Amino acid sequence: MKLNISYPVNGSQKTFEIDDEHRIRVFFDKRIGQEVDGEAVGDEFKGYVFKISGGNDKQGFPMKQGVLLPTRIKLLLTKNVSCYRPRRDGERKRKSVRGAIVGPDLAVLALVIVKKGEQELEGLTDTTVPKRLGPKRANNIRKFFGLSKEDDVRDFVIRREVTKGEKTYTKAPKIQR
Amino acid sequence: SGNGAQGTKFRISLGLPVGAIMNCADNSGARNLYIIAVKGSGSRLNRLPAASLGDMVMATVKKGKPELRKKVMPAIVVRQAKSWRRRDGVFLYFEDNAGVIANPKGEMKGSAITGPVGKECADLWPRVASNSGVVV
Amino acid sequence: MKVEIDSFSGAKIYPGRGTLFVRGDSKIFRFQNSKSASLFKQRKNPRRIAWTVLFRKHHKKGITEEVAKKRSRKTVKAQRPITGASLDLIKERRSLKP
Amino acid sequence: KSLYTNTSRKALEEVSLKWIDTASKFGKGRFQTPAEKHAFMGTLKKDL
Amino acid sequence: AGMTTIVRDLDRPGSKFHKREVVEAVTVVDTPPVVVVGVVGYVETPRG
RNA sequence: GUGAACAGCCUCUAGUUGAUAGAAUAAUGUAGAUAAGGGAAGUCGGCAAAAUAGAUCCGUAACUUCGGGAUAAGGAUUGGC
RNA sequence: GCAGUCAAGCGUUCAUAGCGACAUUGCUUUUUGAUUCUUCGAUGUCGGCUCUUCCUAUCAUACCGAAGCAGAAUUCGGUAA
RNA sequence: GAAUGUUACCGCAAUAGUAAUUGAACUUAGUACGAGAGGAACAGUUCAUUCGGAUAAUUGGUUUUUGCGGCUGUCUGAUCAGGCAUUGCCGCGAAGCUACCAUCCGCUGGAUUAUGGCUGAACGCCUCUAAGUCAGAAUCCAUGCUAGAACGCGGUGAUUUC
RNA sequence: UGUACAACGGGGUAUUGUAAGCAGUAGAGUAGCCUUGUUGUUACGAUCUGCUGAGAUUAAGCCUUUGUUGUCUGAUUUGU
Ligand SMILES: COC(=O)C[C@](O)(CCCC(C)(C)O)C(=O)O[C@@H]1C(OC)=C[C@]23CCCN2CCc2cc4c(cc2[C@H]13)OCO4
Ligand SMILES: [Mg+2]
Ligand SMILES: [Mg+2]
Ligand SMILES: [Mg+2]
Ligand SMILES: [Mg+2]
Ligand SMILES: [Mg+2]
Ligand SMILES: [Mg+2]
Ligand SMILES: [Mg+2]
Ligand SMILES: [Mg+2]
Ligand SMILES: [Mg+2]
Ligand SMILES: [Mg+2]
Ligand SMILES: [Mg+2]
Ligand SMILES: [Mg+2]
Ligand SMILES: [Mg+2]
Ligand SMILES: [Mg+2]
Ligand SMILES: [Mg+2]
Ligand SMILES: [Mg+2]
Ligand SMILES: [Mg+2]
Ligand SMILES: [Mg+2]
Ligand SMILES: [Mg+2]
Ligand SMILES: [Mg+2]
Ligand SMILES: [Mg+2]
Ligand SMILES: [Mg+2]
Ligand SMILES: [Mg+2]
Ligand SMILES: [Mg+2]
Ligand SMILES: [Mg+2]
Ligand SMILES: [Mg+2]
Ligand SMILES: [Mg+2]
Ligand SMILES: [Mg+2]
Ligand SMILES: [Mg+2]
Ligand SMILES: [Mg+2]
Ligand SMILES: [Mg+2]
Ligand SMILES: [Mg+2]
Ligand SMILES: [Mg+2]
Ligand SMILES: [Mg+2]
Ligand SMILES: [Mg+2]
Ligand SMILES: [Mg+2]
Ligand SMILES: [Mg+2]
Ligand SMILES: [Mg+2]
Ligand SMILES: [Mg+2]
Ligand SMILES: [Mg+2]
Ligand SMILES: [Mg+2]
Ligand SMILES: [Mg+2]
Ligand SMILES: [Mg+2]
Ligand SMILES: [Mg+2]
Ligand SMILES: [Mg+2]
Ligand SMILES: [Mg+2]
Ligand SMILES: [Mg+2]
Ligand SMILES: [Mg+2]
Ligand SMILES: [Mg+2]
Ligand SMILES: [Mg+2]
Ligand SMILES: [Mg+2]
Ligand SMILES: [Mg+2]
Ligand SMILES: [Mg+2]
Ligand SMILES: [Mg+2]
Ligand SMILES: [Mg+2]
Ligand SMILES: [Mg+2]
Ligand SMILES: [Mg+2]
Ligand SMILES: [Mg+2]
Repeated sequence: MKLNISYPVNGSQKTFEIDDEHRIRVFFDKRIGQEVDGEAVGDEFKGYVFKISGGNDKQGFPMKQGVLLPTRIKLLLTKNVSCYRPRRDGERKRKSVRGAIVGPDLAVLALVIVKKGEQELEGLTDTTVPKRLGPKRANNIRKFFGLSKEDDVRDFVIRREVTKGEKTYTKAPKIQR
Repeated sequence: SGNGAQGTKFRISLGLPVGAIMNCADNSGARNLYIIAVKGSGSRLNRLPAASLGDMVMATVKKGKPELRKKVMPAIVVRQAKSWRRRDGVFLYFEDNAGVIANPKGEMKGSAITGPVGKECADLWPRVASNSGVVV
Repeated sequence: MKVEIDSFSGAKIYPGRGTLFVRGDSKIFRFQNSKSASLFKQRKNPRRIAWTVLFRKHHKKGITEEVAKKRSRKTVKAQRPITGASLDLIKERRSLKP
Repeated sequence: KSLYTNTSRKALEEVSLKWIDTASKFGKGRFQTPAEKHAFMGTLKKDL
Repeated sequence: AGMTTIVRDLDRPGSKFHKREVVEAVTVVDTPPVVVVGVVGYVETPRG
């Protein structure tokens, strides 16, 4: 099955394919959340630790934290819940859901790194992707730089350059509160 | 089996011998089906012919639309109750006996099958495949 | 090769073993053996049958060290900053004061 | 040894087992190994 | 010795169970080494 | 005692413990039972066998000599404290 | 009851592919008759159930030959129980 | 099962019995043939029927395991633990037995019949036949399988002293 | 007279479904004495809970055993 891995430190992510029930089999009878030692899956990830966060079975239905079961069921879903986006106020819709217990019927595991193993992984530890947006509300700037209500934000706001072709520009948020 | 049956059926335990009455589980008008024969079955002094999942029987309707009564038609067994074994090693059984009325070509007479359906039957007859909700 | 569980008792059903009941509404019940199966036909309620997983779960039996603490967490702290905004002049201006 | 060289297909097929039942045969066996049984059962009034 | 169960993928191109698992029954015969203690030489006669 | 009860089942008083005996538990029997799925297809014929059953309450058709048919049919309920 | 020989006919034409009149030779002994030899100091009468075995004048199945056998289907005949 | 010296082990094989059966689907192929309507088969494969011989991992049936639990009635002052009710009744129930109600297995050489042939005279020609001969069937004989002749047999072991 | 055999005992395997005993602030409730209760107290109550997947049974044609205890020459017959 395909593994979809994330390094939530660097914002990095890359997918890996694994064909070998034995290597896979570590993930079986494991729930979402449960941690997993690396070497069992590959020599690459040795002493890497994996958190199981979800994934989609074949036919693409998603998992749902804490159903338990390693199958599918048809839950009633609401506002503010996984695997569903209401189309209308107070709308609820019955929908098939994959369990949160990993079977070999999954198309994809979704995983998140928690400890870094002994070796670097190419598109993950090596590369780092910047956070897209910066602090916009007053005291959030004051806490991304630690400032006290003295230092005055206005000059501590982020500043994102950009080019018009021959006119390079400058645009900062709009501090609120 | 015979006509319209594309595929081979692996032997499955025989549940419905002649005289068995099964639930009619389509929407043609018929409430039950009375088995009078089982297509493609053989002979032994005193042995009653018996049908199983995905067998074509010959039936009459005992309870149902008067248009469907007093006459003999083909029908197909879709649910069993007498447990049988599959090759993956499981012994399973339905809660009722049910067939659906059909023509020699194995095409249904009704536009839907009400209840679950046996895979061994779904595999065997396309239009029984078509009209199915839950299979097996 | 999947191992199933007993929908009445909750015991592992290794392959080709016990029996399978397809109810009229197409809910599928599996039994490890004829014992679960008869209680089940007998409309017995697993939660009241003392030797069942489902019973034991509900009466909180034996569980003990599952409610015992663990050790799973991390410690990161790596800044990326903000895309297009010179992630270099975001740490030298991030020298703080209080 | 066989007295003829069967070509069959059925003979010739080279099996390789996947799992061998090893559960008790003195009753409705539920457990492959004592390991498995301790695993599932938990701790008992004998035991440690 | 006795019997048990086996699970294995079937390889019969043509069969509805090609590349599917099957469960099949098996016997086991206890088979320690046999030990050689003599040779006996037969001859052909018109009596057999 | 239980129960409508001189019923059946258990007991007190009294009376018995008489009926050749031992070892095995093959076939076929005699008598007593159970059996998946089907449900009279068996058979001259449902022969045999199985099903039903007490009570309290609800409900009860044709037809009739008006007396019945009627426990018609069909239902629910029932321990212990 | 079953099978022949002759061949006038039938079969668009063409006796004999398949049939076959008028005649005529046979076989068979699950028909029914004719007989009265055995049993009247007694050989248990019909049908079914069960079960074995035999016959072949073969319904199916193996391999053939023929056709008024294009194919498909059929029909006739052989070795065949 | 007496007797062929005794006893034991391992074998031979006379004679006798003998077994497998039928179907469909796929593919061939919408092919051959046919104006068309229609419409095959051999090779390959997957299942099936009827029959047989076993077997009991599994599933099911059986229950005096009177094994565990439950229930009525009564009897042992109560409790505990029991008795009786032609096995009191009920749910589960191991083991054994057991079912196309369950699983597994059912061999391949030869010789022939019909029939189609080769060569080929009788009969300078012609002919499958007369001599000689090829191919050939759910047949037959073997192979295989079951008995083993208690008056068929072989090899081998050990063979008694108060 | 020995990886001998047997009777028990122990361990496994299995079947049932939680033993007896004690305890409880569980229990529809109920009585009895007063010092008439700012839990009054002593008991009683089908049933429930805990010790307790406990207890019981498990070769009579299950498996196994470093323990315990015991057994180990009676009878008849056979020769080319
Ligand atoms: C008309 O029927 C009878 O006569 C019957 C019977 O009585 C047979 C009954 C005999 C006992 C009493 C022994 O059952 C009798 O005398 O049988 C004779 C008889 O009785 C023993 C034997 C006979 C004559 C030779 C064999 N045969 C068979 C039985 C029988 C049956 C009949 C029959 C005569 C026989 C005789 O006529 C019609 O069907
Ligand atoms: Mg604002
Ligand atoms: Mg309906
Ligand atoms: Mg009959
Ligand atoms: Mg449709
Ligand atoms: Mg059972
Ligand atoms: Mg049962
Ligand atoms: Mg007297
Ligand atoms: Mg007497
Ligand atoms: Mg029955
Ligand atoms: Mg009925
Ligand atoms: Mg009848
Ligand atoms: Mg009827
Ligand atoms: Mg009849
Ligand atoms: Mg009559
Ligand atoms: Mg009649
Ligand atoms: Mg009667
Ligand atoms: Mg009954
Ligand atoms: Mg009347
Ligand atoms: Mg009436
Ligand atoms: Mg009440
Ligand atoms: Mg003439
Ligand atoms: Mg002509
Ligand atoms: Mg003419
Ligand atoms: Mg006649
Ligand atoms: Mg006379
Ligand atoms: Mg006469
Ligand atoms: Mg007479
Ligand atoms: Mg006489
Ligand atoms: Mg006689
Ligand atoms: Mg003959
Ligand atoms: Mg003949
Ligand atoms: Mg012509
Ligand atoms: Mg011929
Ligand atoms: Mg014959
Ligand atoms: Mg003969
Ligand atoms: Mg002797
Ligand atoms: Mg086609
Ligand atoms: Mg034409
Ligand atoms: Mg059993
Ligand atoms: Mg009891
Ligand atoms: Mg007490
Ligand atoms: Mg008494
Ligand atoms: Mg009595
Ligand atoms: Mg059989
Ligand atoms: Mg020969
Ligand atoms: Mg020639
Ligand atoms: Mg010839
Ligand atoms: Mg010749
Ligand atoms: Mg000649
Ligand atoms: Mg043959
Ligand atoms: Mg051979
Ligand atoms: Mg053989
Ligand atoms: Mg002999
Ligand atoms: Mg000898
Ligand atoms: Mg407990
Ligand atoms: Mg015995
Ligand atoms: Mg000890
Ligand atoms: Mg002793």
